[PDB]
Formats: sequence, C-alpha cells, structure tokens
Amino acid sequence: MNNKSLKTVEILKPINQQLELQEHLLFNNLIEEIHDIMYSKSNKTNFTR
Amino acid sequence: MSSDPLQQVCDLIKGDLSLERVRDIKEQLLKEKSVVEYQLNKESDKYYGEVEESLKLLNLSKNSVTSIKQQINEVNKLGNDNRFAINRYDILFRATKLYETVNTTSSIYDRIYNFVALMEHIERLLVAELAEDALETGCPHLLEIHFLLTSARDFQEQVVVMAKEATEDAQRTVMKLFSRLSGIISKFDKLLDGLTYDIVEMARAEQISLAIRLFKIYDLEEREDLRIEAIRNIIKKKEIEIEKSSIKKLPNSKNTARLQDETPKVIEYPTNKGLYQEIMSGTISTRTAPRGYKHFLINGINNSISEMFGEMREKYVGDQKFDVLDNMDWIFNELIIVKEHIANCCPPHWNIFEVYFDQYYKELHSLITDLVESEPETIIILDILAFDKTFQDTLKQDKSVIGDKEKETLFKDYLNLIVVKMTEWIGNLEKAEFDVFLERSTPPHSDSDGLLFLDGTKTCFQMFTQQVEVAAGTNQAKILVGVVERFSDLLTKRQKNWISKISEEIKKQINYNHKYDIDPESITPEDECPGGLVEYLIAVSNDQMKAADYAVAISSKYGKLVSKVYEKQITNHLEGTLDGFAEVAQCSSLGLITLMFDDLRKPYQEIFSKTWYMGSQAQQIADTLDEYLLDIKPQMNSVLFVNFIDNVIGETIIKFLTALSFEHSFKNKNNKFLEAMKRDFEIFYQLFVKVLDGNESKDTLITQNFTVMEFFMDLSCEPIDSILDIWQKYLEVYWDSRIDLLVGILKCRKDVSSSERKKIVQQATEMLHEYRRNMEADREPTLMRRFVLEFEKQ
Repeated sequence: MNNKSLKTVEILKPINQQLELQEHLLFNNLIEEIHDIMYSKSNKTNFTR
Repeated sequence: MSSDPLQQVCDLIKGDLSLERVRDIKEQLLKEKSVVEYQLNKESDKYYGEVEESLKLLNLSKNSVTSIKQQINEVNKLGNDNRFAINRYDILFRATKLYETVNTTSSIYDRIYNFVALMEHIERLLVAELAEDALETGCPHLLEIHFLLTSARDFQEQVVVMAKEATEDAQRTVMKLFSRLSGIISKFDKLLDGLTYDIVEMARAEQISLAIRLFKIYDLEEREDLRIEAIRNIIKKKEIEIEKSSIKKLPNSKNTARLQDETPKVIEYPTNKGLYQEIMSGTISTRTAPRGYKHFLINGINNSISEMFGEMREKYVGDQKFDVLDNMDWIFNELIIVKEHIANCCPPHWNIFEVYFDQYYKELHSLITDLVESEPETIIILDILAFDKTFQDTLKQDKSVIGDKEKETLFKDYLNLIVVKMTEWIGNLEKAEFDVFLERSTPPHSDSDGLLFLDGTKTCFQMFTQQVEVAAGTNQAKILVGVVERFSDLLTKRQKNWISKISEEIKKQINYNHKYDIDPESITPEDECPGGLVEYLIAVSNDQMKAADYAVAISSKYGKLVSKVYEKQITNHLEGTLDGFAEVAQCSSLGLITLMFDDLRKPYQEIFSKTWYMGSQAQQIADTLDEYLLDIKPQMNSVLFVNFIDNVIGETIIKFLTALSFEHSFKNKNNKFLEAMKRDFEIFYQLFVKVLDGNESKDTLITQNFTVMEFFMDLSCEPIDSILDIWQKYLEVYWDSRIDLLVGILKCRKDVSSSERKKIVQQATEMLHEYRRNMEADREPTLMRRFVLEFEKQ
C-alpha cells in the first residue's frame, strides 16, 4: 500500500524482504527435496523408513 | 500523499529506519491529533447543538407556529361563527336604522361649526391666554390644550377637512371655512401661540413648577397625541399603502390609474377609502389631530430655546475673548434644570432630556468658533474651551460640554508661539551670557570651587519649565514632545553657539595669554582677557548638568501620564543630551587644555633641543601645568573632569612630543636627551601624579600614555637593535601614530642611519600595515591620532 518509495526505511526494507523470500524458497525446496524422498529417510537423511 | 510524503519528511526527521524515534514521532502525531480532536470534539459538539436547536425550533415553529397561524385558523375561524348571528336582537335595525341617524350629524356640525367659529374666536384670546405667565397662560393645560381640543374639534376643519374631501356637499368645508377662520387657525395657532408661548414660557428660568407642568403637559398630550394622530394619517397612507396599494397596486388593475393613483397611490380617495384608516370606524377617530406643534413640532424650539438661548448667549466677540460658554453653559445649566424639570412635568414630549445635549451643541459649536483662528487670546485659546470641555463635562453627565475639534490646531498655535518665543528667549539668553563671559575678572553665580551655575540658563531652566506647563498641563503628544524636541533643535542651536562664542572665549584667553607671557605681538581687540577661563567654561558644563537637572530630571520627573511610547518620544531628545551635557565640554575643555598651555609655549618646542636636555624647561612645563591642575582640580565638574585630565595627560604628552621633526641629532650621545627621557621622566611623572590627587587616576588615566612614554623612550633614545621592538610594542598599542614617526626620529638622529631605517623602519612598516590587517583587524586614534610625522625617501 504505502509506496514509499523511498528510503527512509522503505526502501531498504525490501532487499531483505525479497532475498528473505528466495531464502524461503531455498529452505522450502530444501525440505521438499529432503524427504522427497530424493534423499531417503523419514527426513532427508535421518533414516527411519 | 502530498502531506504524507511531507509527513514522510517529518518522520524522516527521525533518521531513515528509526523505529524508537518513529514510535516517539508517532506519539507526537498522537499529541497533535489529541488536541485537534479535543477542540474539534467540543467545537463539533457546539455546532451539533446549534443544529439541534436549529431543527428543534424549525420543528417547534413549523408545527407550533403552523398552529399559531392555524391557531388563528382556530380562533380566527371561530371569528367567523357569529358573523350574522350575534347580540341576540335587532342588530340589523341597530346597524341600519339606529346607525342611520349616525349618518345624521347635521345640527352638531351647525352648532359646533358655528360654536367652533364664535367660541374659538373667543378661544383666540381665552384659550390663547398669555400676558405673561400666571402659570404659563394661565394654565396652558387648560388654556393651550383647550385650544388643542378646540383645534381637535376644529380638526374636523383641519385634519377631517382632509377627510371630508367632497363627501356629500360643497359648503361643508366652504361655509364652515369662514367658520374655521376663527375656528381652526384661531384654535390651532391659539394652541401654537399657547405652545410657542408655552415652551417659550417654559424657557423662562423656573419655568415653572406649575407653568411648565400645565404648559408642557399640553405639549406632551397634544404632542404625542399629534404624533399618533399624524402617525395614524401616515399610517393611513401606510395602512392604505398596506391596503389600497394591495388593491390598486394589487397588481391586477393593471394600468393603474390616471391620475388619482401613482400619484397618490396609495392614499387613495377620502371619505372613506382615503380617510377611514384615520377616521371612523375608527375608535379614535379624526385621527385627533391636535395639536401638530404643541411640542410634536415644538419640542425642537425648547431644546433650541436653550440651544437658541445658549447659542444666543455666545455674544460673539467673546466679551472678554472666550466668555461665550460662560453664559452659554449657564444656559446649559438652565438646560439641565429646564430639561429635568420638564421631564418632571411632561413624560411624552416637551424637552424630556434633549435640552442638555442640545446645549452641548450650543457650547460645542459655540466654543469651536470663539477661538477658531487666532482671533481670541492665543495663549489662552485651548485652555478656555478645553476647560469648558472637561469642566462642562464634569458639570453634567460628561454631558452639556464644549466639544471643540479645534483644540489641536490651537495646539499648533501653541507650538508656533512657544517655539518661536523660545528662539527669541534663547538667542537673548545666549548673547547675554557670552557677553558676560568675556569680562574675565569676575565669575558667575558664586561658589569658590568653580561649580558656578548661570543666569540666563536659569531662565531657560525655570522659565522654560514654566513654558511647558501648557505642554504637560494638557499632556500633548504634539507639544510636550514637539515644543520639547523642536526645543531640542533649539538646544542644538544653543550648543552650536556655545561652540561658537566659547571658542571665542578660547581665542580670548589665547591672545590674553599672548598679552601675559607669550610674546605680546598678537593683540586683538576683544581678547583683553587674563587667566580665569576655568570658572567660565566649567560654569557652562555645570549648567549643562543643570540642564540635566531641569531638562533630564524634570523630564522624567513629571511626564508619567502617557504610555512610555510618548514619554519616550520626550525622552529621545532631553536625556540622551547627557552626552550633549559634556559635548560643549568636548569643545570648551579642550580649549582649557590649550589654555593651561598658552603662557608656556617657550619650553613647548625647546624640548628636543639642547636647552631642555639639561635645563629647567621640564620644570616650567611639568610644575606650571601641575599647578594649572592644582586650581582647575577644585573647580571642575566631574564628567568634564575625567575626560579632561585624561586629555591633559594625552595632549600634554603630545605637547611633550612636539619637536620630533626639528632634526636635532639626539643626545643619547652623552645621555642629555636620554636623561631628558629619564630624569625628566621623574619630572614628567608628578605632572600625572600631583595633577591627580583625591582620586586614583594618577596613573590610571596615565597608563595608556606611559605606553607612549616608555615605548617612545625605546623609540628616540635607544640605538639600532633596540628600535625594532620599539615599533613592535609601540605598534601593539599605538598604530595611530604610524611608522614614519621613527623616520622623524631618524631625522633627529645621525648614528642610526637611513639604510638601517630601511630595514628596521620599512620591515617595521610591513609590521605596521600587515599587523593592521592582522591585529587591528591595535587600538584607537588617541593623543597620537594624526601625529604621523613626515617621512623622507624611506
């Protein structure tokens, strides 16, 4: 809504926003391809079958 | 938003990411919205309640006033109930048979038009009674109001002659018109001979407790009765303008008429379309119309009988010069007594209270003409009419007074009088004083220690203090400033003349000292003038300080009944003059310093030659000028004195540094000049410290000049490698006497050469000007101000 546009704090909030979002796609496909079971465990690699 | 990005700047006045200061900035916004909603809260509430009473009374009068004109539907439609029913009897034979004889007023018009002829011919003397009062007619409520009702019975021939305008016959106002010659104008003018002689009888100094009672009672009875009567005829043209101009000017005629309407729409046709709005029925019903000028048009002759007796009591001369308001305001006292006596007599009319303010038009307009130009006593012009303004105010409600509006222009006449008078006064006082001061064997007003006051300046003191008694006496922002500040321009002409003729006192002691001990080939006519200028010029500075006494001290002493703005407008040009009260001392007392000197110019340039080097020239200068400040010292005003002896040590050191360009080669060779800078330094020390006793200025107003003493000892005694720092330190205090003095010091010296003058004195010249960019950006011009001695080719 508030655009804002620009610094003060927004922008230079949105960097950590969008890169935190690609960080959550990183951890997201990490746990997705963990027990995909493209690595096999109950988890990725902590084997419980 | 266009506010929010600006608010993003206001919160961007916290940093950029400033969450703590963003929180506090939000608390600031909460304070702003907080108070804005406190005032918007209560303001919105007051507006809401205004809408509440607004719609509450639009309600309450829509409904209740719709049931007030519809309560006039209730009670006025109840009026239509008994229209042809009421009074339970033959009302048809009461309004058409018994009221047929109401259209039979013949014999009453014959014996009352005939008796109105004969008996008002008798009432042309009986009801027109006079000669002289005998209670104003006698008894004009019997007499003059008997002529009013006799003129109200002849208002059938005066006012209902304008109602009976071709009613049924031709001789109703023709054969009765000769019955109205002794009938109407022998009753209406009988009430106007009794009314003009009633109010004129009420203009007779008592006037009286029964004469103005009866007479004014007739002049309120027929006055207010005449007012509602001709107000009923003007409301017959306004009730016909309400009525017949709702009929003829409906508009549905629609021509309208030619030519009995527009004009006279709406009057509109007498008996009865133009009459019955002042005639029957009509429970009045004539209208009256007595008496027209009982005091309905004759109360103006009562307040104009004290305002024509008052305006008549001017006697425009003014019988001394301004005695118009004496008898005129006496008729204003008789206007208050006749006014309140007549309101005690008559409530409705006949001079209730307007005689007082009408007599204030008599005293106001009277006092605004007796001194209009300067034809009255110009010195007593505004004091008279202003004294009757405030006093004749205080003699009433404050209000049979004399409003003038010519006060201030007469105060411009007091400006021209007191200012040009004080030009004459001040000029004679000056030239008298200065021609006394050239008689130098006797001083002015006695005291043996030179604190003499003066004589014509005392006439300025006390007598100009008496000149401003009208200034402060009327408290003018145009005289108590204007005579005072234009008088301060006259004081500038004064101190210019103290500069002029006190400079002639200076010349008088200059050539009188030439006659005394200074080579008498100088003698002038007006300068036969021995020692004694001391008491004269200090007597001048003494009444500079006594011009501070009455000018300054009387100035802030009395002027305290305006604001400090106007008081300040006075204060700008009498009390900064304290500096002016030694500014003559800026011109007189420096003359004193040269006239301590002018018996002694033989050692004043034999210094720096060989006679003073081992001799008694220092004895003459230091000891003789020491005694010369051992007789001015008891005799001198203080503000003159500190600046004086200050400028004695200074001017006496530059008369001690006179001969630096005579080019005598310095006797630091065998120390003869050098002892003249050292041993004579002991002799030229008690010229600073026995001159000064009773105070501790002996070196305090001499230290600044021990600078040029000891550094000049470094300048003119000392050799090559000790005149550098002479100009270093002597530059660090006195750059007013510039570097080229050393050139003259090296004009007076062979054994420090000219190339040494190039290095020392020209690199020291660069010290002078580059230090003037460095350290002067040293102190002021002083004793050594413009004694920059002549320089050779560097």
